[PDB]
Amino acid sequence: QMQLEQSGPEVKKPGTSVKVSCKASGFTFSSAAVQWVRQARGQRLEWMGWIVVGSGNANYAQKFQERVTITRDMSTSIAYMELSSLRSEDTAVYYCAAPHCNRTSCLDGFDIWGQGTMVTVS
Amino acid sequence: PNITNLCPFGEVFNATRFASVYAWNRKRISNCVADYSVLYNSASFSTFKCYGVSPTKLNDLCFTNVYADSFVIRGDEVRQIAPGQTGKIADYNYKLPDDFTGCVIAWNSNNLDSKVGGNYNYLYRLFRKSNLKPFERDISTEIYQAGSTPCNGVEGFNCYFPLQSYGFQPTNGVGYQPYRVVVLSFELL
Amino acid sequence: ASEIVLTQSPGTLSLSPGERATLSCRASQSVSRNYLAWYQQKPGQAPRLLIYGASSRATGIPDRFSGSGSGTDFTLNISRLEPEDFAVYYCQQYGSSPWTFGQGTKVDIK
Ligand SMILES: *[C@@H]1O[C@H](CO)[C@@H](O[C@@H]2O[C@H](CO)[C@@H](O)[C@H](O)[C@H]2NC(C)=O)[C@H](O)[C@H]1NC(C)=O
Repeated sequence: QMQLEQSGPEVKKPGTSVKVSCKASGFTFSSAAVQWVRQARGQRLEWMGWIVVGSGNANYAQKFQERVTITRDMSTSIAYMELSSLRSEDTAVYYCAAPHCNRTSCLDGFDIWGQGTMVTVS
Repeated sequence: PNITNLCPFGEVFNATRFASVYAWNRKRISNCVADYSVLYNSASFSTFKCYGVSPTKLNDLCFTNVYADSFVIRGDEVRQIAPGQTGKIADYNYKLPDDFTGCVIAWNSNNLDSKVGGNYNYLYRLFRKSNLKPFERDISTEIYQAGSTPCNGVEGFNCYFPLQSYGFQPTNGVGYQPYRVVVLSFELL
Repeated sequence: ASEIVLTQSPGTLSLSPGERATLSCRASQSVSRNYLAWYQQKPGQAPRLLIYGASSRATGIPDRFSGSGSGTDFTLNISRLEPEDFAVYYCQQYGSSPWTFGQGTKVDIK
């Protein structure tokens, strides 16, 4: 069994900040990497950033550079993302993607996919 | 006889700079008279463990050659300098034998190395293809590869840099403060 | 300007059951180390990995799915589309930052 389970719904007033978690189990999380994807209702997909777990070194798109914070916690094996200055455009569904790897190496592709957490801006 | 010609241990314990853990410094010691009683009974030490010889048995026995190994590591990782332990420092950086005959020493060096504003002088190795052999060493900084696909000379999705920095700061936690560790080995042939 | 912008050729595609079909996902430059992958999504569901490297097949993917590609040009083929195979498709490139998707493509039963 390999799984990536997310926290679930969040509802925030406009102008505030939101935080999301996803929890990983079933693989050597110390070697893998995580990628964050965001989806609006019938509006395709939007890549925003990627992080390497072993080092914490993160890279962000320019559009989401100043608004997105990506963090990991190895002792509990948790992925954290924080978005500030919420806009009406931010009513969407978020995904975190990661492969499965043994200690030695990785699958060279992303197959462990979460279920999706919805963030609503009232 | 009149005792003279003492060993240079002070040149090791008191020094200007200390090498990184993945490039641990090694010195040979021979043809000198050492006084381990001073080191054992000095009050400036925090972890003093000897394996194979008691502290007085150190003064009793004589050996052929001595090896001194020096590096610096963080607080919680001092536990890994002992036979039959696991951890990234032990597995990929520095490994002791399962029948070790020597002594392990570690003491806090908060003020010496944790300069204000953060430091970037010390590094440790994060990835490798195989476990380190006893006393094996490696300095090559080739781009680490995961996966079947070949890796170019550029970092990327499964191409990673095999070294990482310690973010030492004087305002850090109790266990993230620095520690200087010295390992002494005695061989009799 | 953006580094790489992807493009999926087919639009809304309608097929009789089991009719062979082909899709193409091309680009402006050559993706470094051949990083293109295909994902499959359904309404009210999360995507699943289909093919990585435009050639390799993932665990659980039947023999009826095939792909190929090189440089600027990649393609995907399905011969006998089961009724469960009709969903939305997406192609992604993760060679050099920033990684980007396509515009998607919908497959429906004729
Ligand atoms: C490192 O050098 C210091 C001197 O700079 C040594 O400290 C002296 O040690 C003797 C013997 O214990 C004491 O009588 C002195 O009072 C100490 N002086 C000071 C100023 O502390 C120290 O022993 C050296 N360390 C080692 C391991 O050789």
